[PDB]
Amino acid sequence: DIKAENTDANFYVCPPPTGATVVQFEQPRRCPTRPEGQNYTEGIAVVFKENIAPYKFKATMYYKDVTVSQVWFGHRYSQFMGIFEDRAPVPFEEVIDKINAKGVCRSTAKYVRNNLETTAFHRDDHETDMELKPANAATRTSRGWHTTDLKYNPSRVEHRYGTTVNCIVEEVDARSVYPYDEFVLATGDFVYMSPFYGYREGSHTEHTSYAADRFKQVDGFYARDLTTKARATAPTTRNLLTTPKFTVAWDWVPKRPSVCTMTKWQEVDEMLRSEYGGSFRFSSDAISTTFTTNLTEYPLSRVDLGDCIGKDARDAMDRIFARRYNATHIKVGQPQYYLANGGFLIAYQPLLSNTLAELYVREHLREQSRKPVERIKTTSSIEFARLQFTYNHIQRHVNDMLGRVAIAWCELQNHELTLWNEARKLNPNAIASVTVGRRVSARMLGDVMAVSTCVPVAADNVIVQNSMRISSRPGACYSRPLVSFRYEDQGPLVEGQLGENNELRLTRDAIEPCTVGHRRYFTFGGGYVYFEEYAYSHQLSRADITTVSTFIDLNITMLEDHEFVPLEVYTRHEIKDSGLLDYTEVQRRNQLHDLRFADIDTVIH
Amino acid sequence: DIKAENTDANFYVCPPPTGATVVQFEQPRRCPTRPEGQNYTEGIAVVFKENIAPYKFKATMYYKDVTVSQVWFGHRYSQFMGIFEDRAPVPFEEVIDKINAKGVCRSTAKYVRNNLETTAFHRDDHETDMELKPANAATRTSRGWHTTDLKYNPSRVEHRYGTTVNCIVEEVDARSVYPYDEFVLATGDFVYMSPFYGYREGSHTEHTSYAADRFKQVDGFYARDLTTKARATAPTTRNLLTTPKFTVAWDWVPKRPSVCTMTKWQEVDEMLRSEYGGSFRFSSDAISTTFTTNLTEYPLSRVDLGDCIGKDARDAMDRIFARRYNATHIKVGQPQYYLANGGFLIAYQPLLSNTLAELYVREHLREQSRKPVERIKTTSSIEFARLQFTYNHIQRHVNDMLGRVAIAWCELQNHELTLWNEARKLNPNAIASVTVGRRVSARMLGDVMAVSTCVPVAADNVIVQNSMRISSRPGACYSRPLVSFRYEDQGPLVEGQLGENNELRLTRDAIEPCTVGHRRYFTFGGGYVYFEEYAYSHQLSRADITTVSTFIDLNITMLEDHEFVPLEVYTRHEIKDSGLLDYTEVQRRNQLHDLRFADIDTVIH
Amino acid sequence: DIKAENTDANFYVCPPPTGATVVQFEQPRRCPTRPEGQNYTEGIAVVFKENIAPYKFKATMYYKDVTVSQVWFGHRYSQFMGIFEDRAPVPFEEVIDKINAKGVCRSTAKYVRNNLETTAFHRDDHETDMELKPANAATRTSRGWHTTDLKYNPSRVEHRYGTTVNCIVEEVDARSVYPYDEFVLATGDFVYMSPFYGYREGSHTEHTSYAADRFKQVDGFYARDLTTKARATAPTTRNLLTTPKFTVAWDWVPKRPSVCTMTKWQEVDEMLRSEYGGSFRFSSDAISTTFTTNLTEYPLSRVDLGDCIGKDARDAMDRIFARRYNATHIKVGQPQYYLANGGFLIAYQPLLSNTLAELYVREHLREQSRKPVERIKTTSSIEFARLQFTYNHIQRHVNDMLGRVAIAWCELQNHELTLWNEARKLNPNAIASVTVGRRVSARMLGDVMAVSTCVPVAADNVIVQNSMRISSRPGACYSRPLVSFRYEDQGPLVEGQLGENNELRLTRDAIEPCTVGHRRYFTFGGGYVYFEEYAYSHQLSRADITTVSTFIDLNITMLEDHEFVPLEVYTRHEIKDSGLLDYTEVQRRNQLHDLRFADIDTVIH
Ligand SMILES: *[C@@H]1O[C@H](CO)[C@@H](O)[C@H](O)[C@H]1NC(C)=O
Ligand SMILES: *[C@@H]1O[C@H](CO)[C@@H](O)[C@H](O)[C@H]1NC(C)=O
Ligand SMILES: *[C@@H]1O[C@H](CO)[C@@H](O)[C@H](O)[C@H]1NC(C)=O
Ligand SMILES: *[C@@H]1O[C@H](CO)[C@@H](O)[C@H](O)[C@H]1NC(C)=O
Ligand SMILES: *[C@@H]1O[C@H](CO)[C@@H](O)[C@H](O)[C@H]1NC(C)=O
Ligand SMILES: *[C@@H]1O[C@H](CO)[C@@H](O)[C@H](O)[C@H]1NC(C)=O
Ligand SMILES: *[C@@H]1O[C@H](CO)[C@@H](O)[C@H](O)[C@H]1NC(C)=O
Ligand SMILES: *[C@@H]1O[C@H](CO)[C@@H](O)[C@H](O)[C@H]1NC(C)=O
Ligand SMILES: *[C@@H]1O[C@H](CO)[C@@H](O)[C@H](O)[C@H]1NC(C)=O
Ligand SMILES: OC[C@@H](O)[C@@H](O)CO
Ligand SMILES: OC[C@@H](O)[C@@H](O)CO
Ligand SMILES: OC[C@@H](O)[C@@H](O)CO
Repeated sequence: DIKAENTDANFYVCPPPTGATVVQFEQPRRCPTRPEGQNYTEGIAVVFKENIAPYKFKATMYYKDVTVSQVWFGHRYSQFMGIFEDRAPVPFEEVIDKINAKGVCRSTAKYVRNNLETTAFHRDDHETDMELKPANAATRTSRGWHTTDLKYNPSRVEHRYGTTVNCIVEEVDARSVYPYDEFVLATGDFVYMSPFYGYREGSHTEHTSYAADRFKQVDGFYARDLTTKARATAPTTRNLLTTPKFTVAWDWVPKRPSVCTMTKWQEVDEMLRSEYGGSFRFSSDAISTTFTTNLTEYPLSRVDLGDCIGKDARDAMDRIFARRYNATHIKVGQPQYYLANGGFLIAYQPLLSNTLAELYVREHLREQSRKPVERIKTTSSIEFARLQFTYNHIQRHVNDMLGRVAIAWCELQNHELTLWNEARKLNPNAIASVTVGRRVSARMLGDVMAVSTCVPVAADNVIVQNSMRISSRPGACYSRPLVSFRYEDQGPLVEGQLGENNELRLTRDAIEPCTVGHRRYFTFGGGYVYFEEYAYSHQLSRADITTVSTFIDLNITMLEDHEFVPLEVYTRHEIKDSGLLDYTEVQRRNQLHDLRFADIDTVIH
Repeated sequence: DIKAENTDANFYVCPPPTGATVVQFEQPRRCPTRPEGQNYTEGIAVVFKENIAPYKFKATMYYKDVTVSQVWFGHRYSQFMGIFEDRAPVPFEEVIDKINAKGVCRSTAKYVRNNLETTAFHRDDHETDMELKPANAATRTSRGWHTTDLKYNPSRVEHRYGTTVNCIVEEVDARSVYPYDEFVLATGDFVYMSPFYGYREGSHTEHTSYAADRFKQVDGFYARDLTTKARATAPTTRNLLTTPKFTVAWDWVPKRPSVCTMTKWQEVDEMLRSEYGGSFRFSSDAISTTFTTNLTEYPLSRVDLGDCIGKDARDAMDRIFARRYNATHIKVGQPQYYLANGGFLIAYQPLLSNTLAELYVREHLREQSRKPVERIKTTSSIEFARLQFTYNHIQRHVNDMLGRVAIAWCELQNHELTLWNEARKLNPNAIASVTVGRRVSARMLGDVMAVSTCVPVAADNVIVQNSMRISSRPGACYSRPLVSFRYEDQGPLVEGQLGENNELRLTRDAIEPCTVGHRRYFTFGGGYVYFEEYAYSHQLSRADITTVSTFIDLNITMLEDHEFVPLEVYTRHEIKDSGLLDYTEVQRRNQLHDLRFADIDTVIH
Repeated sequence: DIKAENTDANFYVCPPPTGATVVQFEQPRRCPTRPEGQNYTEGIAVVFKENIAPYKFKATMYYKDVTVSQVWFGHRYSQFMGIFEDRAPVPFEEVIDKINAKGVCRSTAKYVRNNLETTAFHRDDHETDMELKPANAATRTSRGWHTTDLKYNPSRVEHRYGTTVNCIVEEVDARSVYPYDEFVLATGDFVYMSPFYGYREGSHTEHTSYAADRFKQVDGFYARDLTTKARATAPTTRNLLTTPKFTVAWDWVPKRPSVCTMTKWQEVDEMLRSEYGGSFRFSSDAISTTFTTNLTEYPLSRVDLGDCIGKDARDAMDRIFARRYNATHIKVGQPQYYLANGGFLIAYQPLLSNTLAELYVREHLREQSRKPVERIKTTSSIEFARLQFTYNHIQRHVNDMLGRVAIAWCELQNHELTLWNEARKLNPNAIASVTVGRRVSARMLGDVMAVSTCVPVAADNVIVQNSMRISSRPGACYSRPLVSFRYEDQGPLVEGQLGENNELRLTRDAIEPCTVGHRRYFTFGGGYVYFEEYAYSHQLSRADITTVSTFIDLNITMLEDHEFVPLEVYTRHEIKDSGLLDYTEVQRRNQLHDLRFADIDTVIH
């Protein structure tokens, strides 16, 4: 007769549970603990890197442009038969007694060349001292001077050749590279001797490819400016090497101080040293890097030419404290040195707040414990350290915040059990069915709960009695409707009344005193049945009623994917191209010349 | 007699609480609010970088190979006494009237060299014009031409010398670098003048190291191809510089347009400008970068030679809109220019959706507000920007999703209080003990709760009466068992009955009407006691019963650690090595020659 | 009379709800599902990169220093008129019959130069064979030998010139670059022929710029050491190219094996191949990189000179398995080759655990499915791959852990509904007011809930009756206080008693049997009212009572912002500077010489 309007649901008959099946709620579980926070040491650090810069210094070249042209005289013209150009090494004595001394040069070259002592007279006249004037102007140039301007050629009248001599002096830039046993000039000439060669200290062990009299060292030299004529106010030690083609002078200075194989790279006001995994971590918050190192300091003794390290190390460390923690913190021992992957040498100065000044004694002892010739190689890319630093910092948070939640969760559950405990006491069925993940019947046998599964009844095989007032015992009116049903389609018809959430209770025992304005709704099928004044009215669907929710919401979204495409500022080729001249490309073209423009096989007779 | 089988637990006696101790549940707390979302401006952007590429252009060299050999004649052989090679600067007039004009050269050189006007006749014959033929073949070469192939040497019959002259013309590649006041050829020769030198416009202020008649500028030049003989269809302005060793010609073109000190680097269809921390952010989603900048635009006026910037800037910006937002969006003003860390110049075109077209007026005003000679230096690494971009994007999510949860949590708690409120009303003890984190006794004094701590009773000092049926008042049967106990080992024996979770209630007041099939379980010690038909049966352990849980699970795992090792494609050395010839290495070896193979000290007599 | 002491709150009158308004709790929602985990293939991989290294090999130069000086004799001095230096190509026959054969050279040069067969006699004496002695010492040098030490100059007695001849032999280093059709020496001389030129195999198709008799190839050559005199134990194929200035010999070896255009870069013991988005992913956990590729293998056939690839590919792959999975896993087919963005060629060997050995047949078929002249260009930066790898790994976790929580949340809610269901049954008002987010009145009409909003009553317009014992029916004593009030300020005074949380119930129906020690607290205003023995005592504030909480706590903090500043080890300039000599800088200075020190315009007569 009155069948379910909404069929998108199920019905259940839950017969009383015997001691057949009984379960117990799990007890509160043990909660995880926030990890003991990492301990960080404050400290200052300076980071050094393989020094790739060459040694630089000033030098002065003295030499002579010795030219000899030969000329054939045509009836109405002239033709060079030859033009011989050479370089004469102005000698020690002329550089001291003539040039430096008075600012003049002789007009004559006299040197060895191919094992013979040749000699050139300017214009082939008697020797004549000539004042040196600055070279002509030119953008981007060291200083320079010369005596002669033009070239002297023989007249038709006449020594069938013409000789020219131009005394030249330049303040070239010198550059040398490790091992620094030879150096180079601005002109492109090598000089096969150490820039630190000399007679003072152990400097005489330095390298040299030349005989002893080539080299000479004036001890107490006041050079005078060739433009201002001024005299040096302080003396130096002037070195003078005389090669076959020139005499080169610079100021000798002690080696060790002058150079270094590592380069101070960065200053980190707040470098943090963490201890983990049998290694150290040096996170520079500002620089966004984290260096990894053994727990053993590095022997600066093992370093080849590293005087500058501790020099700068202290300077920066002394200078930094004086500004940042001049009175904020206190040093904990002496600077220390560690070598990180990437070949970065970290000098570290462990700090300590005035707050925990009590801990000084202990700390100190654990720092001095770390205290125990070759070159260090440095990678070009610091990327891995910034990755490390980055990844670590994020991982840290993620884990931290997440951990905290895992706990907040656990605890929450433990407590909520105090709520399910009493709740099952109320509707053992509701609670039970929501614990076994299925519809069951259950009752309380003391402190445990007995259960028994329910049987699904067809949605078609359920019918609602039309009234709710008992004819037999008037003055009484049930509170829950009555129904009929069959577990099978062709099956018999069973009596019983309705219960919460489509439970077809067999025994019709629920009744209340009859009343007026007694209208109710009942969970019937996929919707509700509407009874008014203890008598049926009509059916509905859940859609007809305004919903409210018991769930706090949460809109979690995924961090979506992202592709990192190859991206580069300057490609390799751009860089190569960034050089105005290319030796290789040119050489290749230069040496092709006679192949493209001549004939290198034919033999004439 | 009947003692606890499972001893891994505790018992408690909770005596009624007086007004001595009373507490109140905390009220719902104030929840945090989702931060006002960041506002992003849509826009197009082009990124420029310090231009490191040299200026390139085509040039043509004209010069002459002037050779003079001298030969001694042996009885049965011949030996060169000398071989003098030089370069003659074909002069302006010959390049215009002979070469370019007819495709021929003279067989004679006539130039200044060492302040004398020498002259060479090919084979020392009368002057003779000679057609230029292409140079021989060679892989990877500019074009070239010449008149002569072989070298003329004197016979034993005879001017005791032989003269050769080969007119050479090459279409070399020229390259110049900022400040562009001088340039270089493909052969390796410098030319100390600006490629933009000339007589037109302000070009005459350009640089030059040569006298005025060296340089000449034909205004209206139709060059003819030396291979195809074709004549140029359009005239140019042919420059011609005549150096001591050659005459070099190229086409003068105005400077400013021709060059630039910044290089268009990338085009970003969707560049996003965010405003934060007194700076801007330019995230290129595609390129995975984020640039940081002041909120003030950059003066392109301040830029040295940046004509190309706005040139390309517009081009790309006009071209991009036309494709992407041709009708999707609308421009919001004129392109703007900002300078980011790393020295990347960002030209930006703020966009706007047709949707919010109403906001045009306001936006425009806030963009025009930003509108207000030196070179910009660019880092080689864009890594920090990709790190920035990366880190920012992840941080964003993390914070966002996490924030949302913190709230969902708060709210959840607030509501659940409506559940604890009523629950304590049920089992004030259970709820109380789970709020003070310890076992206590409590009752409800109106709206507050009175409490009093419980006393722990030894697990050994507890005993269960064997029956549950009162002899005095048969027909009645308690619902909770009875027990005995002592707070001390040597202590007296106290009477009382059992309660939920090992509570030893002193007063034995819980009783129910006697029934059949009345079996129950009771929380006794580390397990349960089993009573059947109001009479003891046996004890158990919680292990014997199937557990169900009231906790929703969560399997949170840590993001584990990871080490980023130094990783590099090409090391520094590999790069250096990538050059076929090494000037330094060679020079070093070349200049050693006379040290290894001769004797540079001995003087013969 | 007795008004609220604490006014920081509100009062409400909740009149019974009719069927006017009725709502329903939302049903449990459908929960999201953990995504099907990504399937990863185990495998070994080797990564190759554009080979930028030049080809290297050893070579030997044989040539002669032919010098001719001319000397004028002064009365008391001597002057070089000229010094002509040249290089003579020791010929094939002399290198085989004299030098290599006996370790001696002739004292005479005889070669073509400028199309004439000149000849030099050492000191102009009869020919004389001379043993070659090692060159002098010099740090960092290939081997070398020579016959002569000094230079022979003419005496005043006399052929008015002096001739010198020094036979030179050096074991130079050779270098060639793709296309490898020409190579270079350590001295700086080009040799325009392929290092792989010869007569064997197809080698004769190799390049050459020289006539056929220049080149000669001895098939079966036992070179003898010029220092140890030892003879080679095994013969080679000695090549000998005779250029105009020297004869250069090396050992011919087949091309293809000798070179390669890609360079084995890294070995990845555990490379993981993921399949996604129509592409592959190759995450190297160790190297912290992830490569992206099409799902189609790459044709090694398409590779120009890649013999070495598969050579090394197998070697590493065979060598690795043998160590790691020698018996742990099993190979799944033949090595495969893919090309990733960045131009990295990935050779991959899919693996498989002995565990799932059953799946072999299927897998194999899906791998062989992927199996199907130009050079590959490689970026210099691997950063994007490490970013990819990094970002992906973090994203993975975040999403994963978060997803899990979203679920744990959903479920939690669904269940808790079983708790709100029964709770509303208890205090329909409390529960209702905490579901509509506002204070309302509600009752249960069967399975739905009827509601009706409450009316706010002024905090000023509320008053508490002083007693709680009814005079009319003594022996009885209400459980809840009584009050008076007005909805308006000037309004009438309404009777009614107090309820939970400031609800002003109109009907005074709550009463209990009178008792002693009957003290209670009541939620009155911003605090409590204290009644003792059914008679008023005093008021309080919530501050006076010790609070306990029903909320599990959670301290979520934000991951804070961080700025990644431009950071670089060596700048671009530092790198450029890292070269001891700079061809460009020098050339620029060299070619300026005659501008600064002479006069290149004046013509003398
Ligand atoms: C921090 O210091 C304490 C005291 O030495 C130590 O026990 C603890 O292990 C440290 N924290 C961590 C994360 O190791
Ligand atoms: C640390 O010691 C290990 C030996 O276990 C060595 O391999 C490594 O080179 C050292 N690391 C540093 C950076 O000192
Ligand atoms: C969840 O949040 C995202 C933004 O992260 C938003 O796009 C989406 O509309 C939100 N979902 C709902 C149903 O509000
Ligand atoms: C977005 O725009 C509104 C309106 O100007 C502004 O008030 C708000 O601050 C902006 N959002 C953020 C994150 O600042
Ligand atoms: C922005 O202005 C600051 C001054 O506060 C200056 O130091 C910085 O160079 C400027 N940044 C950029 C990228 O314009
Ligand atoms: C938790 O998840 C991880 C994978 O992230 C898994 O390895 C582990 O077995 C899980 N724990 C349990 C108990 O399921
Ligand atoms: C893993 O393998 C199964 C079986 O082929 C497949 O159905 C599933 O899609 C794979 N997992 C993922 C993430 O695709
Ligand atoms: C893959 O194929 C696409 C065509 O859709 C092509 O553009 C790309 O170059 C290929 N990628 C690789 C790395 O092979
Ligand atoms: C929350 O945790 C942070 C550390 O992440 C801490 O600084 C802060 O004090 C904590 N808040 C409280 C109230 O404990
Ligand atoms: O004068 C051009 C000549 O020096 C060539 O060898 C340049 O490559
Ligand atoms: O002929 C070799 C000679 O030029 C050397 O100086 C090369 O280093
Ligand atoms: O002797 C110096 C001369 O060679 C210059 O051209 C160097 O730049």
